[PDB]
Amino acid sequence: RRLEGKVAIVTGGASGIGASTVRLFHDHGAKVVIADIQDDLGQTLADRLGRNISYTHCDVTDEDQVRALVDAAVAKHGGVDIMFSNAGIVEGPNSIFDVDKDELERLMGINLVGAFLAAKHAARVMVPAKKGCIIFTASACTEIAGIAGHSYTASKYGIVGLMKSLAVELGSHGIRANCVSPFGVLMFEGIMSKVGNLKGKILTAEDVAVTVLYLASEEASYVSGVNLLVDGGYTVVNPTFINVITA
Amino acid sequence: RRLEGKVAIVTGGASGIGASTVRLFHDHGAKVVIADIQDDLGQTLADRLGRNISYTHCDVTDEDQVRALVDAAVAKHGGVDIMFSNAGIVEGPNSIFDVDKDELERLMGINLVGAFLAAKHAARVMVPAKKGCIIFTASACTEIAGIAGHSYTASKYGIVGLMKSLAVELGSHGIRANCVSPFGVLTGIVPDDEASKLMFEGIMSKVGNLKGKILTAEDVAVTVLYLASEEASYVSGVNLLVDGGYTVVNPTFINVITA
Amino acid sequence: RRLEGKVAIVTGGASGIGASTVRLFHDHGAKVVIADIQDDLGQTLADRLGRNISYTHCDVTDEDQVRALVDAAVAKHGGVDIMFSNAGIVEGPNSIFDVDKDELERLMGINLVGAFLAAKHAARVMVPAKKGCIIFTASACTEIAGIAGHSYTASKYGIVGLMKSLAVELGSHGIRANCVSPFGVLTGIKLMFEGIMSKVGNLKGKILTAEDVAVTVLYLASEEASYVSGVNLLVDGGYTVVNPTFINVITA
Amino acid sequence: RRLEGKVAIVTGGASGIGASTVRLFHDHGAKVVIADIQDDLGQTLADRLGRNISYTHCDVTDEDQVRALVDAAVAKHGGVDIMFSNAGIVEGPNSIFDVDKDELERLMGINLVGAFLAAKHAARVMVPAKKGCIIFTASACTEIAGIAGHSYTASKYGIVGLMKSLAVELGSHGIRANCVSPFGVLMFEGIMSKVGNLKGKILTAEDVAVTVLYLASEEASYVSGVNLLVDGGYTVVNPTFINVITA
Ligand SMILES: NC(=O)c1ccc[n+]([C@@H]2O[C@H](COP(=O)([O-])OP(=O)(O)OC[C@H]3O[C@@H](n4cnc5c(N)ncnc54)[C@H](O)[C@@H]3O)[C@@H](O)[C@H]2O)c1
Ligand SMILES: [Cl-]
Ligand SMILES: [Cl-]
Repeated sequence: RRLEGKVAIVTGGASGIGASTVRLFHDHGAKVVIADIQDDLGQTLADRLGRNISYTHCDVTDEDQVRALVDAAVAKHGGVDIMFSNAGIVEGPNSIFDVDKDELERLMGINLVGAFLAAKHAARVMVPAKKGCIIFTASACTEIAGIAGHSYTASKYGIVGLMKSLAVELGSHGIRANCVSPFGVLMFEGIMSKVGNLKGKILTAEDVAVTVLYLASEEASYVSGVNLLVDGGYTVVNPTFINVITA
Repeated sequence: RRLEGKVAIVTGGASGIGASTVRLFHDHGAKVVIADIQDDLGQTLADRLGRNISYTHCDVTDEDQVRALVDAAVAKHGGVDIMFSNAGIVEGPNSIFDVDKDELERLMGINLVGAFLAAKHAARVMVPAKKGCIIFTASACTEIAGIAGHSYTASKYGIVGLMKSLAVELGSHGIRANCVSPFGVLTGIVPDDEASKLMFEGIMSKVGNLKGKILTAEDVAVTVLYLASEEASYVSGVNLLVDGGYTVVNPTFINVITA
Repeated sequence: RRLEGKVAIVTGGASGIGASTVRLFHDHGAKVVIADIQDDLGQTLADRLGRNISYTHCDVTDEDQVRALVDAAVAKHGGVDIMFSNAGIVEGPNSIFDVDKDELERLMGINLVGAFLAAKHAARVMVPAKKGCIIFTASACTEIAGIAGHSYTASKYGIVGLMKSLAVELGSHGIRANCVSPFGVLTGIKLMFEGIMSKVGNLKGKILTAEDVAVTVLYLASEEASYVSGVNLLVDGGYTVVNPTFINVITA
Repeated sequence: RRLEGKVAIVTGGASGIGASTVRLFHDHGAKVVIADIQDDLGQTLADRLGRNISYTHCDVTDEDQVRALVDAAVAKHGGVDIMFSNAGIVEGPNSIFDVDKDELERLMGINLVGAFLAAKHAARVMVPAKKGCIIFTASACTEIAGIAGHSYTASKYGIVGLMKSLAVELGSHGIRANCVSPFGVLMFEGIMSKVGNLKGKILTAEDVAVTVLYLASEEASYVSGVNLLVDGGYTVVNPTFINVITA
């Protein structure tokens, strides 16, 4: 009901948060182009959900695959309303001595260059429509340390800067750019229930997906430039002091 | 719908943003008690809105009125799910030479002390329930200067500090706390002249970064609905700006070089 | 001697951070008016330091006392170059059920209302001179929760907002306004406290004292920061940038 | 003389802000290794200044040169106290349609990958010394839009993220990590005087160097994790609104 008639591309959408966002976008009447490099998962999901969900293989590090992905969406569906640049790779907390220059440049290619390209070509076709919404997947590590590795946090910080620069530029054309910075997805929930600030609730892929839905829906028509954290308050506190003197 | 069976108290709900949230919360099936000091506006709206909408006069600077507001709401409905601490007064851009120690202490009492009290007694009844959501109305001036007066911006900065410390404290009980920072909504700030309205909105469209839509009270209401909905079940500690990116840009540099 | 010929007023300057900044400003050649309400401590410091240090009793809650403080500094010294609004009262981490409306309004008067007044009358004499620097004492609690109480946290946040609008307004007259946000709970803290320092401080091997915070104010007030305005400069050893819970549960 | 006996490496130190910091570091009694790829400027500068200023050519995108830059510096002077990771390239305000994947990757290598490497090998040799300070040159564009290009802005956000996670990790070894984010230093002064928020004063390289001196001095012994802006308040205001309502 909320996304009726809208066309959304979700890179990295064959699995996890992107797949949860694809299904929820499908439930709200959006035509969704699943983009990923896991072709069996992507094709299986796009067929199971039905006629308005297609799949397109797209390694986001190849600008030509990306340009073609958006161009196939405009030809097939008339245009692109939503670009959910979610394709990335994740590393947990590490040390600066664990950073390998080739691993670093690879992560930067998927995480930062991939977001750059997915934005450029979403912007390429959105600008003439004088409509459009771009949502990147950052990470809660954009507002606190100790929950991701050095290469990962820096790539996600760069997405936030890209998101704000796109919000100002594409704002003149009625186009919004936003981030969602989730906290903990990929025994594991027991560890999450111990570290979360907001106790009781566990963070799931749909939880992040319904937040992307908000940012992409007309309900957030005036939300732009925003890196919306979904962390249950994890990033606003350093409990070390309180633990040493109250526990 | 999204708020069905939930009980929300909305301070400042007799006009503007608070009233738009009352109507929207009402449309989504919540029991809503309008809390305000404009008694004609507040009472008439709650009666016209219907059965699930009550009114309670409450000057938020008076802790006894605030304690009573929540206590009678708990008696009427069993508990409080949502507290939208929205009551406030606004100052436009001014000079530090215009601040009068009384006008400042008055501004602080309504905006910041009211925010503390509305949260204190909302937590009083929410903590035992192990459930609840508290939402404060801050201001876009909490992330940029040049769009509000000194006392007003300082009160809203203090609301943000309060929101984040409540997010940590009440988080142990499954209770969420968040802010909304709107950017110039046509409201009880602006008088009722259609002229005074079209001019406020027209300049807001000029100064706005995101062109092609105007920001209204209902737009802010739908974000409060999001923040209070279970759809934001893991969103806490956040000051969500609704400004179309106004606070992320200083266009002076680019303007000077397009000569 | 970085403050040669400069005249600085330091509210709350009879003790702690304010006293360390008065001494350091004195060492750098500034004429300093100590402003406080601890008259025993306040007068003793201004006399012991020497000829360029006077004292002026001033409750920052009283606009007439503060208006006199600035007017006396102008009378004795020609003008005001630096206003260090340091006067405040402190709360550690607490619960919102511990907040008393009268105690809240008292803290707000000293911490926030006082900062406004010291700025209004510092601006009063700085603007016609088309120069001046106003520095507030905020707190590291302005960037993280859990290291100050609700009332204290909100008052220092309000100082940060006040500082930024003054930075915009007073910038047009060549006047800079900045905050310093120390890690107050850890400043100048026995083997109990030494154990707590190692556990809670992020930058290990070092300790924060009042003298350390004074030199950051010296930096912020000197000409070394001629283009530094609008800044909330933390002196916290990086405490506010990390939530170590996650790695802690998974390293055990 | 605040830096007596301290050893500083300054990448990008043959010109601009890096050269200004080299001279000031020289005046405060530091041994400085000028690191740059402008060999004529860099070698001439290191010779003019004297005994305590040497030169080392170093492309920061080449980890082997960077690993060598630190190792030759430790060999010559005993250790590295200050690492001023200043080497970078600049992009002005532009459009997302102007970003070319190869220019994007080139800028990213110099600005961000250089920052990772320069910190990694400074961290390599600082950690055993249980002392040390790393200072990155970020940018005012990390706190406001409209004053730099998309690729540059994202690279500088990434430096800030790197700095924050390094501040947490290397803090355990008594090592500090901070940024400096200057505004307009790289006809011209009239534009700066009318775009600046703090009127009456103009920002120069000498100004940024003394802020770097502060951050590198022991006067800042408990400052870590900070991105210190030197912008005269430019990033804290959007004056568009007040302009329209004043005349
Ligand atoms: N309208 C804008 O442009 C804008 C922009 C940013 C932030 N805000 C914030 O939105 C908040 C809500 O105000 P609004 O914009 O909806 O205008 P409004 O005047 O229409 O509504 C504010 C309500 O608070 C009530 N109020 C004043 N003092 C009170 C007290 N002691 N106790 C209880 N209620 C009291 C008023 O009666 C009013 O019904 C304000 O706190 C304001 O700071 C507004
Ligand atoms: Cl009324
Ligand atoms: Cl900002």
